[PDB]
Amino acid sequence: QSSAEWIACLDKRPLERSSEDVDIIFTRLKGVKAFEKFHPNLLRQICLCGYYENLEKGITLFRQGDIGTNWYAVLAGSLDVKVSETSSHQDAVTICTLGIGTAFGESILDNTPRHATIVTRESSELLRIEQEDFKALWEKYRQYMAGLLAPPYGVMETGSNNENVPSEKILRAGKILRIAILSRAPHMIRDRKYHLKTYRQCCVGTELVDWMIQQTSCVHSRTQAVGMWQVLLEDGVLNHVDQERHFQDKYLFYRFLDDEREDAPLPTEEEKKECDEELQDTMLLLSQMGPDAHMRMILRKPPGQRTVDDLEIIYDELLHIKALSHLSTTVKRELAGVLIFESHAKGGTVLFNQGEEGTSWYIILKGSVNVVIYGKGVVCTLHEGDDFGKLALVNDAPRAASIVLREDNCHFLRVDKEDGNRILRDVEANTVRLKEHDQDVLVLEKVYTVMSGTPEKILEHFLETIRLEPSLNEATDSVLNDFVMMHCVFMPNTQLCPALVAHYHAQPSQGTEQERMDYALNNKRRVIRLVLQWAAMYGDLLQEDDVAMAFLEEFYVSVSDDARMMAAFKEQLPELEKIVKQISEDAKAPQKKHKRAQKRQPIRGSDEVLFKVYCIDHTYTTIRVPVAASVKEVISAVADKLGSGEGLIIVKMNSGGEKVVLKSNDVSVFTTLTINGRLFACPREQFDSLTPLPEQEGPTTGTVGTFELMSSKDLAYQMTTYDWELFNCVHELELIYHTFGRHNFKKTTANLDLFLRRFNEIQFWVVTEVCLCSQLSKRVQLLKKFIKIAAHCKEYKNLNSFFAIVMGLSNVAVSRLALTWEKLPSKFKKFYAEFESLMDPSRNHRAYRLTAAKLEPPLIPFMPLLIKDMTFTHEGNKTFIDNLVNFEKMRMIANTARTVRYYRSQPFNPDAAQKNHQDVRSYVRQLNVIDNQRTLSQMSHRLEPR
Repeated sequence: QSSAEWIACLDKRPLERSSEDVDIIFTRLKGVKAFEKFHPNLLRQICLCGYYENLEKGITLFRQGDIGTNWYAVLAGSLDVKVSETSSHQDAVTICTLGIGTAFGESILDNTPRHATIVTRESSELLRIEQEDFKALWEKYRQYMAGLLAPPYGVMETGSNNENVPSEKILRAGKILRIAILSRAPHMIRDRKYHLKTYRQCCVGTELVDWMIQQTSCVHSRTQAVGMWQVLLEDGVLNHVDQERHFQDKYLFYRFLDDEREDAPLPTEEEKKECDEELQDTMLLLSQMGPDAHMRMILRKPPGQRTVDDLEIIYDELLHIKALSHLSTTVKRELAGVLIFESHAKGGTVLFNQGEEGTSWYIILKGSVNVVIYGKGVVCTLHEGDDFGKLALVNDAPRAASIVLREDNCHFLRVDKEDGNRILRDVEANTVRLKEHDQDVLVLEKVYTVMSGTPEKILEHFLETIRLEPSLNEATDSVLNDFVMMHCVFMPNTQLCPALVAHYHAQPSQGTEQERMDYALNNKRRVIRLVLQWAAMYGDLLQEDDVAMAFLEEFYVSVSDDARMMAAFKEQLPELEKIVKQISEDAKAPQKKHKRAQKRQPIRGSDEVLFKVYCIDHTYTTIRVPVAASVKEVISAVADKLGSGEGLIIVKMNSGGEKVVLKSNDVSVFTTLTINGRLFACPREQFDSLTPLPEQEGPTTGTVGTFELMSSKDLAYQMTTYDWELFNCVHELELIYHTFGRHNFKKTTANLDLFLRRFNEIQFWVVTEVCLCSQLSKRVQLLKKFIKIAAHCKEYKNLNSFFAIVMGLSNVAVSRLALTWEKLPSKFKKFYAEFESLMDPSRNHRAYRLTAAKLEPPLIPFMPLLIKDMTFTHEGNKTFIDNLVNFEKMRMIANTARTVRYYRSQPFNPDAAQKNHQDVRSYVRQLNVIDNQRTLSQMSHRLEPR
C-alpha cells in the first residue's frame, strides 16, 4: 500500500469516517510536537474532524485583521508570520517562521481578529480544524492544551515557575554500556595512577573510543565515537574526573555515574543478558543523538578559534537543520564559522524587547518561546526548529516583537548582523556575474564554476574554457562532463547540434585579419574537442538519435573540406563516422526474447522485441515491435494481426488483478511492468471481464529444497555477477532521462528499468520462500540462510542485493512471524539487527552513505536510494530561474550519475574459485516469485494467526 495513505483518509469527508481511517491517521499524527502532551482521546477527536491542506509556496492562509476560521498544525513545510504596525499590509514584516510540528490559529477561540498575516514559505502540509470543532475540543480538553496554546487560551510559561541533568534513556544507555564493558573488557574500568594521585574505577577517553569502534558496525571513525560519548557527558551520565564540559579522544579519565559510589555492585547475570539484548539498539540510539551533541560541544568554541575539523563537524549537522535548508552550500560553510550557540536556564527570560536594536537571527535548537507584540499580546508560540528575529539581518530597523522563553533550558543558534552581512558580501566577492542587457547572463564562484545562464550562453563558456593542451586533456574532459551529460535537459540535440554548426563557422569577433586567421582555428579545434566529448558520452546511443548522426555526418564533412587540417584531432571523428556507418548498417535488432542463461547485453530502444500481448480469453498474439514502441504503435500491431475492430485498449495488469489502461503516447512499456505484470489488449467494452493469468498468481510450492544444497557464498556470488551484468547495461544517461521523465526525451530506460525491477525481484524472492515454508523449523533455517546470503553479498560489495534481502526480511509478512524470529540463534539476531541499522534513513541515510564511501570499486550501490537522491534533487530545485537554466542543479544531479561511473570503473573478479556449476547460476537468474503482497500477508497469518 501507499506509504502515505493517511492523507487519503483526511480527504474522506468527516461524516464518512471509518475506525481504520482514524487508526491510520492517528498513527501518523501521534508524531507531532504539538500533539505530544495530548491525551489519546483528544488526538482521536482531532483525527475525526481534521482536514488536510497541501499548500504551495507563497500562499496566504489569512491576513492580519481578518476573521479567523480555523486552527492549524503543520505536518510539513514552513510559514512566515508577518505583522504590520500600520493599516497597510505592505508595511508588514516577517517576525518569525513556523515549521513542522508547530501549531497556530487559536485566537479563533474568542473570535479575535488575526494578529498576523501568515504565508507558506514553501510547499506545506497542514492539519486544519474548523473553529466550531476546535472550540469544542478546547472546552472538553482545555487542561491538556494549556501548555500548547498561547495565552489567554493556554498558560504563558511551562517552565519551573509552577530535575537534574540526567534523562531516562541516556541514564539507561550509560547503564547498558557500562555493563557491556565490565562483561566484555573488564580492564577498561579500574583504578588508575597519574602523578601520585590515583583515580578510582575510571576509564580512558581514547580507550572508550577504541572499544565503541570494536563493538559495533554503525561507528566509522574516532570522531563519530567522540560525538556519541559526548551524548553521555553533556547529560552527566559519564563524567570527566575534573569536570570538563566536553569529551575528548585523549588520555583523560572519565567515570560512569554508577561507579561514583565506592561499593558499586557487579552486574547480575540478568543485567548482562538484558544488556546483551540492548547494546545494539543503544549504539544505534547514540549514533543518532551523537552528531548534534558534537555540534553543540564544538560550537562552544568562539567563532575565531575553530579548526578545519571543528567547522566540518558543525557544517555536517547544519545540513540537517530545516531553517538553513534554503541557504547555499557556501553560505552554510561560511556559517559554521560565525554561528553562536546560546542556552538559557529559566523560562520567562526575555531574550529581546520590541523596539530594541535588532542584533541577531535565532534558530531554536531546544525549547520554545513566546512572540509578544505590544498591544496584541502573545501573537504566536515557537518551538524547536523554528526561527525568529531575522529582520535584524535585513536592515537597521528595531525589533517589531519581543521574545520570552516559554520553558526552561532553551538552546538556540544565533547569527549576528555583522557576520551575516560579511558572509553576504564575501559571497559576492567570490561571485562573477557577466551581464548582457543589464541583467545576469552567467554567474560563477572562484575555483570557474557555472551557476546559471541560457543554453547558448552556457555553451560558449564551455567551448571558450576548453584547454587544447594534451596535458590538461583529462582536466578538460572533466569540466565538459557536466555539460555533455546534462545538456539534454536544457538544450536537446535539436538545438545543440545547429548551435555547434554555427560556432564552428562563426567568424572571430576580434583581431586583425591575420590574428583572426588563428582565432577561427582555435575556435574550430575547441568545437571539435567538445563534439568528441559529446560523442563519447552518448556513445552507442548516437545510433538512436537521427539528428545526432546526421550532424556528425555533415560535421565530418566540414572538418575534412579544410585545406589545412587538425592533424592530431581529425582521425578520431572519422572513426565515429565509420562505426556509425558500420554497426548502424545491419538488419538485426537483435530480436530480443522475454517471457539459456544469457550474459546481459544493453537493451536499446531501436532493438525489436518479440512480446506477448494477451486477450480476455487468455490467448495471446506475439508482436514484433521496437522496444521503444509507443502504445499506439503496439495497438496497431495487435489490431492488425487479430484484425481486431475499432476500440482496442492496452491494459497493464499486475498479479493483484489491478488494471491500468495505457495512454497512446506512452513509450517503452515492456520494461515498466511489475515482476508478474502482464499486458492485455481487449475492447473497452469488456474491460471488466479482463482477468489476470494463472501464471501471474506466482509459484505455489517453495524451492527451499533446491537452493539449500547451495552455499550462501555461491548464491551470493552468482547473484552478484548477474547484478553486475544488469548494472553495467545501464547507460549513465538513462539515469538522467528517468530523473527528468522518460516520456519527454522519447528515449528508453529499459536497462535501468530491468535493474530496479531486479531489486524488487530479490526482496519478493525472500518473502515468497519464507511464506511458502509451512514447517516452523525450516523457516528458521531460511532466516539463517538469507542472512548469510546477505552477509556474503555485502562482503562482495554488492550493496544492491544486500539491501534487497534485508528489505525482504523486513517485510511485514516476514517481520510479524514472532514465533519464527524468536527461535533464531542470537548470533543471527545480531547480524540482522546490524543490517537493519544500515537502512536507518536518519540524516538522509547517513548510515548507508558512510558504509559505501568507505569502499572502493568495483561496487554495486543501493540503487533505489540512489534514484531517490536524483528525484529529490530534481523536485527540490528548479531547472530554470528567471528564464535561466539553473546549472548548479544540473551539476548536483550529475554528481549522482558520476558516482555510478566511479562505482563501476573497476572490473569485478574476486578469487578465481566461484568453476561453480551452472546450476546455481540457473536458479539465481531464473527466480519465480510472488509479488502480490495481499497474498504474502494472508499466508503469514495462516502460519502464525493473530
